[PDB]
Amino acid sequence: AQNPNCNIMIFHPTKEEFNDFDKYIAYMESQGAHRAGLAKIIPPKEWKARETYDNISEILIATPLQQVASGRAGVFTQYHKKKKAMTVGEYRHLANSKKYQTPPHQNFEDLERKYWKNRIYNSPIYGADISGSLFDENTKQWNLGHLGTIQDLLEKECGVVIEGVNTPYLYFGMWKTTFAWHTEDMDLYSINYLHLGEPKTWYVVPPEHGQRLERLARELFPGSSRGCGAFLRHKVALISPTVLKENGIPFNRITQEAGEFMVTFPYGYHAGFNHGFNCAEAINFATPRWIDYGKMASQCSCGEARVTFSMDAFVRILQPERYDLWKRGQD
Ligand SMILES: O=C(O)CNC(=O)C(=O)O
Ligand SMILES: [Mg+2]
Ligand code: NI
Ligand SMILES: [Zn+2]
Repeated sequence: AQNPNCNIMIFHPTKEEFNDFDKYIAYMESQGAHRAGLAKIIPPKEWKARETYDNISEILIATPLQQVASGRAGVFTQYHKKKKAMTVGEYRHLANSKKYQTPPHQNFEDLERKYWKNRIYNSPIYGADISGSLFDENTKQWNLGHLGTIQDLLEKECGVVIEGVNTPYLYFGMWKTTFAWHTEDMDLYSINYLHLGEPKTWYVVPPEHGQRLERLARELFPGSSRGCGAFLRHKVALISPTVLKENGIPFNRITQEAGEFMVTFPYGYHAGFNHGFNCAEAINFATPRWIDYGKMASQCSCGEARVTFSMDAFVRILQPERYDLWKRGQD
């Protein structure tokens, strides 16, 4: 069995290996990369996403979100307060202001210590889930707007044609912006490219151990757990590495830098934070190996999770027994 300790693997594809996306995902899996829940892919030196980032300032962040925390430094929830619209140039200036800028630090480990000590005492502002792409149309390799769609994958594997679309999303971050513990919708894969700026630190639980994280979360967030049998789908709960280690939960950590891709694998729980002003692009995707995970994915039906149009068909076809309850939670 490849990668039996479930370590995060780092890959360096050549330009020839970078041509065929599906083939390379399958290669990484042949080496056991999915056992970690997360892998890093460093593009060949010949590749670029686009020519420059000099002309992105006029992109609009229609609904910036202020992430307000409640709890204790290592075990907290966050809610998102909507703010007035602003451009990427305005948001960059805000991220660099004395109130929001990254503090002085020695190295990534010192900054990680500072994040977990101090996060709750501040409310950073995140531009999230902005439909769009920063890949040049002429970039033919690993262009996150030109991937095979999940609807086409389901149709290829199962024979059923379904409605829905699959497009990428942009994220603009600042110091302390936070992504809560979650798996993807329908336990899909994700891919994330860090286009520019400061790093992103990730934490991940191996898929084979995801239910250990779920049981700890029910203990640590007991009101939320009574409210909903899949409350991590709400994407609001944070648990620090120190608390995970105290409770024996298997996990790993890695820092992504600009120019690097990360892939999350089906049912890989992940969380993390941004180091300073940055911009990332991410999208969900599927492979044949995903179908079994889609069939078994938990679902929130309490009303909180609310998701895209295209998840309807995935539930309806893969989880017909659950469909009527889930759709009620959508309405
Ligand atoms: O970068 C972010 O804020 C969140 N991204 C992801 O959860 C992802 O790519 O799966
Ligand atoms: Mg612009
Ligand atoms: Ni994710
Ligand atoms: Zn719920």
